[PDB]
Amino acid sequence: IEDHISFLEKFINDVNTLTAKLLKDLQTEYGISAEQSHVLNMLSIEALTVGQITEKQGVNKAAVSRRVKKLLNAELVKLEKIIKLSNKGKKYIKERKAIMSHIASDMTSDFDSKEIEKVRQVLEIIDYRIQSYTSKL
Amino acid sequence: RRIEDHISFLEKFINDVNTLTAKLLKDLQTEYGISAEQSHVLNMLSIEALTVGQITEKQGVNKAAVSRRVKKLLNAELVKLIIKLSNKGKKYIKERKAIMSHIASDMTSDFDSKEIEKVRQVLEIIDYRIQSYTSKL
Ligand SMILES: CC1(C)S[C@@H]2[C@H](NC(=O)Cc3ccccc3)C(=O)N2[C@H]1C(=O)O
Ligand SMILES: CC1(C)S[C@@H]2[C@H](NC(=O)Cc3ccccc3)C(=O)N2[C@H]1C(=O)O
Ligand SMILES: C[As](C)(=O)[O-]
Repeated sequence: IEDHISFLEKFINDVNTLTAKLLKDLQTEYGISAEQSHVLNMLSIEALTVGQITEKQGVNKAAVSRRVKKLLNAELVKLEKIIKLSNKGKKYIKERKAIMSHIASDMTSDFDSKEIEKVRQVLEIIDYRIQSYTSKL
Repeated sequence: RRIEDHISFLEKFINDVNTLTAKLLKDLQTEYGISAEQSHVLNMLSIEALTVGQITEKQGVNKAAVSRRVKKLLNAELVKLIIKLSNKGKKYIKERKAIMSHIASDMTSDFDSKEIEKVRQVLEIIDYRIQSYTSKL
């Protein structure tokens, strides 16, 4: 009931650890922090204003702008002004998706699609509200 | 790509949760004189008293980093060197649970506890498989 909150934190921590482990080599090849790598994955989902990314990243606006500016200096991201992945940022994300999808489908292979669907619906509602809350104060 | 769609959504969901949390806890962190990342090491330590190496490979980050955050926490007296929490660190974690609890609660008080629980059940196995996978590396 609050232990649900604790569990979600444990789960997130573990996902993050797994990702950090599965993406170790790749992020070195590109010389990118998980911090930087995260924004690309973020932009991989859809384009974004530079002001919009600040809102969907939460921490200091200044921290996020520097990271975006840093991904521009590396030419992994490009302009319109909107911010989108460069052809190079795109190749990185394909390799990232390649790995993540590989293990992800290994881990859910005994799951019937309809079990995952219903679980995904409930999380979407929660993702929705999370975003609305985030939108307000 | 069916699954690949589920990872993207999962990636977006986790980023949204982290963004909310950061916004929700910014003042408490500031009141205790710490940064988000320091507060993170603190929540982990609430899970259990871990040593330096443990917190480094878990979060999956470089050398100086973790140690640096831990030196700052021990100078702020929120930790007790192993590395454990202190009455003041324990107080912070408590204040954080309360905030996260009211918020999680008011964002899920219309759900079926049977609905929340089949969801928790599916995620616990995925956490369990993530965890057993991370052992292999
Ligand atoms: C506003 C920020 C969140 S962003 C600013 C800067 N960010 C960096 O990453 C420092 C840096 C610059 C170039 C290369 C490496 C690191 C730095 O450090 N930063 C933060 C601050 O001082 O409040
Ligand atoms: C790998 C991380 C643990 S670092 C990023 C940020 N870190 C934090 O410490 C935020 C935080 C605030 C309060 C309690 C826990 C974590 C946060 O949230 N984080 C995870 C991420 O998605 O990268
Ligand atoms: C101009 As480009 C880095 O999107 O091929």
